[PDB]
Amino acid sequence: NLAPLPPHVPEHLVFDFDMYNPSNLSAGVQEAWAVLQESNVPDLVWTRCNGGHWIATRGQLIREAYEDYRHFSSECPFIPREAGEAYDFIPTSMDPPEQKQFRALANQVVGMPVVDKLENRIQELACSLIESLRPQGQCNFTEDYAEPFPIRIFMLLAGLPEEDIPHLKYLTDQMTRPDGSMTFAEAKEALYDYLIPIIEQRRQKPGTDAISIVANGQVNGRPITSDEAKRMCGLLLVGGLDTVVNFLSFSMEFLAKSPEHRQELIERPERIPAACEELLRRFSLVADGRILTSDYEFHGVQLKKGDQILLPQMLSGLDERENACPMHVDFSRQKVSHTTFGHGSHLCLGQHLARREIIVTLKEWLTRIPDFSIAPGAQIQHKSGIVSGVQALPLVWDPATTKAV
Ligand code: HEM
Ligand SMILES: CC1(C)[C@@H]2CC[C@@]1(C)C(=O)C2
Repeated sequence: NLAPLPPHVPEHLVFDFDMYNPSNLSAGVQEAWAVLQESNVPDLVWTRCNGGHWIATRGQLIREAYEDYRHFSSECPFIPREAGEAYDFIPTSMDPPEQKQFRALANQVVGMPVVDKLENRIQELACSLIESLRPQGQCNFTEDYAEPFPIRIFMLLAGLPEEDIPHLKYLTDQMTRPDGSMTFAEAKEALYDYLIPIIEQRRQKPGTDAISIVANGQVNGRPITSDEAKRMCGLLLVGGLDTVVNFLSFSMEFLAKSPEHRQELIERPERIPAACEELLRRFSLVADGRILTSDYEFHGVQLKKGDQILLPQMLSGLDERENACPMHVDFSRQKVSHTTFGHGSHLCLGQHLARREIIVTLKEWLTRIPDFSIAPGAQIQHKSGIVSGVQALPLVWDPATTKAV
C-alpha cells in the first residue's frame, strides 16, 4: 500500500521502505534497515509506505535534524501521522523551552541518584533470576529473563502491582510494534484508563513511588495538573516496559553465537563498560521522528510544512562514515559513535538506569553461565517498529558447565 507521491517530491528521491515490515528482516532487523545506507540510496529519501514520509539515512543528517527543533518539531513524533497526532506524552511531544521544565521533573524519578539507590535491588533480582534458571539447562530468554528483569524493577520503582504486567505490556507493544489488533489512539486510551485512577489516589495519599512523585511535582513554579502527570507517567510506562527488554535479547542472541566475545568479557572484566557501549551501537533499536514546522530546504531537498521525517536513531552508529566496519562487533573500538539514546534536547533520561541493567546482566550471567548457545533448529525472528525486538530466544546449555555463585 503506497500513498500517491506528493507534488514536491522528486521521483529519483523515492525509496519505498516500510519501517514496520522491512524487506531483509530475515537477515536481522539492523541489517534490514542498513539497506538504506547502500551506495544506490540518497542521503535523504521519501517512502510511499505508511502514508508517505521522508527518511534521513546518514548520521550527520540525523544529528542535525535532532538539534534543530525550530524546523523539526517533536509535536508529531510517530509515523503514521494518525499515531503521531494521537501522541501526547510529556516531555517527548514538546519542544524547548517548554520541554525543559517537565524534563527536570522526569529526571527526578529516573535520573542517576535513583539508579544509585536501586543498585542493590537490580543486582539482587538479576542474580536471583539467573540462579533459578542455571540448573535447567534451557530457557526462552525473552520471557524468562529479558522481560521480567527490567519490568519488575520498573514496577518496583513505580509502585505498581506485578499482576498488571501482562495487560500493560500488551498495550505498550501495540504502540511501538503495531499488531493491527488496535489503533494507537485506542492503545493510548486504555493505558490512560489504567493510570487515571492511580494518579488520583497518589495525589491524595502520596507515597515515595515515581508516580506519587510525578503526580505531586511542581512545574514552572506551579503544581502539575492531573492531565500533565498522566501524560508523563504514560511515557515512563512505555520506556520502562519496552526498551531495555528488547535490547537485552539482541545482545544475548549475539553473545550466544560468539564464544570469543563471551570469553573476552570473562577474562577481561574491565572491558564490560566498553563492550556495553559497542553493543548499544551495533544493536541500536529505536526509530522515531519529527514534523516540519514550515517549508525548509534541507541539504538541497525541499521539505514542506507538515511533512513528517523519520530520523532513525538506530542508523547513526551503523553509518560507515561514522564507524568503520559497522556490522562488525569490536569491543576495543577506539571510538564508539552512536545516537542510540537519542540526540538533542530529548536525550534519553533513563539511559543511566538502562546501562546499569545491561552491565549487571552481562556480568552476572557470564559469571554463572559462561557457555550457552541458541537451541538447535530454532529460528530467531526480529520485529521492526518504533522500537525493534526479538520474538523469542530459545537458549540451551550444559548445567555441568555452570557455576553456582
Ligand atoms: C536501552 C533502552 C533505551 C533506549 C535505546 C532509549 C532510547 C530513547 C530515545 C532514542 C529517546 C529520544 C526520543 C526522541 O528524541 O524522540 C528517549 C527518550 C526518553 N527515554 Fe529512553 N531509552 C531507553 C530506555 C529508557 C528507560 C528505561 C526509561 C525509563 C522509563 C526511558 C525514559 C526516557 C524518557 C523520560 C525520555 C524522554 C526525554 C525527553 O523527551 O526529554 N528510556 N529514549
Ligand atoms: C522512542 C521511545 C523509545 C522514547 C521512550 C519510549 C519511546 C517509545 C517514546 O515514545 C519516546
